[PDB]
Amino acid sequence: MRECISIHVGQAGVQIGNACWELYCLEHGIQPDGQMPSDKTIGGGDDSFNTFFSETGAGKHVPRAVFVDLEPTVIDEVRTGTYRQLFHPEQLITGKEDAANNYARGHYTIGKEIIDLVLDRIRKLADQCTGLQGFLVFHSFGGGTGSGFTSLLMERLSVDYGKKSKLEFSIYPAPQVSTAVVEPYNSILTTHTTLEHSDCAFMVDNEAIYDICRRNLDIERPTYTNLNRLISQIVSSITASLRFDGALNVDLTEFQTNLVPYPRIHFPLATYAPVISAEKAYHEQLSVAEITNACFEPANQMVKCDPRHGKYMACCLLYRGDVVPKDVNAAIATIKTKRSIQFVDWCPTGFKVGINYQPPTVVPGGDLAKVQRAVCMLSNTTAIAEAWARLDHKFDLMYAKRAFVHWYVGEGMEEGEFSEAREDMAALEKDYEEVGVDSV
Amino acid sequence: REIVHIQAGQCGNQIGAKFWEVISDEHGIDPTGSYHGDSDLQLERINVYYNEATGNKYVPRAILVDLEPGTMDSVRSGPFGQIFRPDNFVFGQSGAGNNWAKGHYTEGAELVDSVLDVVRKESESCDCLQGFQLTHSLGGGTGSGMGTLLISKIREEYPDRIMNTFSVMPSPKVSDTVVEPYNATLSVHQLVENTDETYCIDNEALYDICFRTLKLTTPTYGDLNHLVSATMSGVTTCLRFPGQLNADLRKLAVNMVPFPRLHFFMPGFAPLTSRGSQQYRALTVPELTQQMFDSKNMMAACDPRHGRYLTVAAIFRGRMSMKEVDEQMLNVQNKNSSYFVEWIPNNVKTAVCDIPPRGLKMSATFIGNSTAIQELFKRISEQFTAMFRRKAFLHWYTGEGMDEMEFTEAESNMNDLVSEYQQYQDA
Ligand SMILES: Nc1nc2c(ncn2[C@@H]2O[C@H](COP(=O)(O)OP(=O)(O)OP(=O)(O)O)[C@@H](O)[C@H]2O)c(=O)[nH]1
Ligand SMILES: Nc1nc2c(ncn2[C@@H]2O[C@H](COP(=O)(O)OP(=O)(O)O)[C@@H](O)[C@H]2O)c(=O)[nH]1
Ligand SMILES: [Ca+2]
Ligand SMILES: [Mg+2]
Ligand SMILES: [Mg+2]
Repeated sequence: MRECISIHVGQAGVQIGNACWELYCLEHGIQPDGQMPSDKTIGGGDDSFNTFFSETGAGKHVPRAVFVDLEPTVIDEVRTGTYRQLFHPEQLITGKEDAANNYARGHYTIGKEIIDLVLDRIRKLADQCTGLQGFLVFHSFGGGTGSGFTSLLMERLSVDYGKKSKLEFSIYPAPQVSTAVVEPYNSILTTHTTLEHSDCAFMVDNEAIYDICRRNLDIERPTYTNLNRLISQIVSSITASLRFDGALNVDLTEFQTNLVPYPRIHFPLATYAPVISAEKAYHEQLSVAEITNACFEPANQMVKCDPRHGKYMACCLLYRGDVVPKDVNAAIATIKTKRSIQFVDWCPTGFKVGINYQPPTVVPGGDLAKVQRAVCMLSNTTAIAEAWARLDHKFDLMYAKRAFVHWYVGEGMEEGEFSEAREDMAALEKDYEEVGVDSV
Repeated sequence: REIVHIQAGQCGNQIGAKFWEVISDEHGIDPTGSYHGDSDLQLERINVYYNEATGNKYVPRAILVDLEPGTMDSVRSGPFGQIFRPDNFVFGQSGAGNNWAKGHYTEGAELVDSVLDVVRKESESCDCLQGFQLTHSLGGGTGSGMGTLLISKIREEYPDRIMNTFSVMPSPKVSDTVVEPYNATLSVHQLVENTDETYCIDNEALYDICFRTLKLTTPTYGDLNHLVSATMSGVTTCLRFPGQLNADLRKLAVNMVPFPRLHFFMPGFAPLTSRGSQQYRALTVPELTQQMFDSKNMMAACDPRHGRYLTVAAIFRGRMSMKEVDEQMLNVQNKNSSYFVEWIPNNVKTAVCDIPPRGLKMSATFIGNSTAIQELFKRISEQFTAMFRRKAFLHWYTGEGMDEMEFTEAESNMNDLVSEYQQYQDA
């Protein structure tokens, strides 16, 4: 059992969903029509990949996923795309009018019209579960749906499913691909509203991903397609422990124990390696030591920040492919005597390690080289607060003049919600500061 | 005098299975449950651990417990997986998430009654039940949290029976999660009150032995469990084979425990060997005696020279000169008499058993009640305090209904235990 239900909200959530589920299918040998030849138990099973796929009597493996967007044109492409047979039509939910980069419309005006239908379809997946573990929620910070509707959904999910675990993959805005001037507003509002209702959230800085595509894959002007294929690899690495089995395999929930010292401190920093082109990977093998050392190059992080100027509260290494503990231990011992790695004084310094022997996979016609071994580091660093600081500053610049605020007030919101949300962010920045101070 | 065995959680079931594997071979019992041995010594007291079944089949008096089916499914498909009574497999589905509270108060409380039904069913078959032995870790959720819950409830229903445990202590050198010191401290509190005998099996010591002594660059849990199964076989030898000394769990307790709370033992073993690595040279008796007393052979990462022995039980196995044994045993005490308390006369007792373990022509198992064990609890207390002073990772516990006060009490009681051990070190 231990089923996980994925919920993809808004354009960013949906399109990243497309990348992830395409990638999962290739990893598990699932065809676009949903058939899986290697799977001999027809109509059901207790295998590890069943945490993410349900099975029909006809042998179809169906994603435990819901796609939601307040406008139809993004999900329509799924309905008519390569993997359209993969999803039951009821898993793909669309309204007629989007939130127009407005949190208020996503949470209230437009969102309230479809929220009940969404919860009903989610309920239908959950009742098929024999032991539901929790939810994985994909969304942008900047969009009106990604911000507004997500926070509404997360609130409602806490009511309907109690303390059942809820994880986030949140797309943090970058100006190179930004769509709205008000994305700082939407970011602060959804972060404030979802904070109590999320157990663990993996932020993905679009600029971090943008830079990696430019620097490591030599993509002059990365598209969402370039970004999402890279993002899906990090997501795959994180969910791999749920979808595969193995002796040295460590469940994501075990890492979670280490990553979250306090409820509000639940934002791990992700760092992935190797990201390399076919051209460069040719006749060049990246060893365990090399990819592990790459995890401490800030250029490889999913979020722009400097952990070297912060303190660690946890360090997890999630390997996949040709990797054995001996090489990991050797690589770690080398790194600790050469990197700027400093822990807070109230936490142990040991690195927690997981290994999935299933090697990395790449999507056809993709920019990433196929490698024998990869690693995703999940660390809890005070430095990730830098991402909050940058967003909060941009928020302050506009809110001081109340720029664009009338678009929110016009949809029923009050200025008190802005100030309340900003105060919570200030407390959160202070929290990350407090945990880094030495004990008395 | 029957013993009821219980194994709880991942660690508990993994060493528990290995234990039944090892002693089944010693008693000539195959995975089918059939006897195929050449000595009658093997069957004389086989009733202590095994129930007799149809076709003269022997079935372990063992109860397997976990809050998830993973590890127990591995046991059932393991080497001697079929020997176990299938009805004695009692498992939940939710797991404990390395959380003491989940094992003790919520998830485990839901399952514990089912376990006690099996314990009770086994106990009434017993002609004269002497007690229980539990195998578990203290660093996780099930074995630590639910295991101590089981102990408390067994004591309620069998308050005049002996409770014994093999308790694996957590170590940062071999660590799954950061909250192991929390789980362990809460568990030690339970153990101090509700067991008569606890074998402290330190993962720190097991790691160091594998690395420093056995020259294993990167030891696994499988390697660590080679040492545990070897130790467990030895400390139960006097219970499984005919003899006059420490033959039941109560007489062992009366000889090993001068004060009720001070019942945490350091196990030792010689010769130390790694898996597969064949030994060709049999140790002399002086060598066995010297090694079994050396810190490098202790299964608890404590320096015995930093404390004093209250009581000692030693068991030599194999074909040897019992006169040479008594000579060497007397020499250790007479050469290092300072490390034995003078106010317990003749506190070292020795047994001998003709049957050696598998692969060795002779061996010695050590069971010491030393005040030096405080170093183990002090170590846990320091790791506990480092996090607790900032109330770090506590939300995992308060979320299951626990209050901070309960941590404070557990902390205080373990520090009391430490000071009690210190009291007799300077007597
Ligand atoms: N990485 C990545 N980011 C995306 C993608 N699509 C949109 N974004 C980012 O998401 C933010 C805009 O939010 P959207 O998800 O597009 O808007 P929405 O969720 O549909 O909400 P609406 O306003 O109602 O349309 C911008 O910062 C974009 O850069 C994508 O496919 N991949
Ligand atoms: N010696 C040994 N220790 C183990 C084993 N498995 C887990 N541990 C230790 O026990 C603690 C984890 O507890 P675990 O048994 O996995 O939790 P549980 O399944 O909820 O009871 C850690 O300190 C581990 O180092 C094992 O097979 N052998
Ligand atoms: Ca199947
Ligand atoms: Mg949209
Ligand atoms: Mg475990």
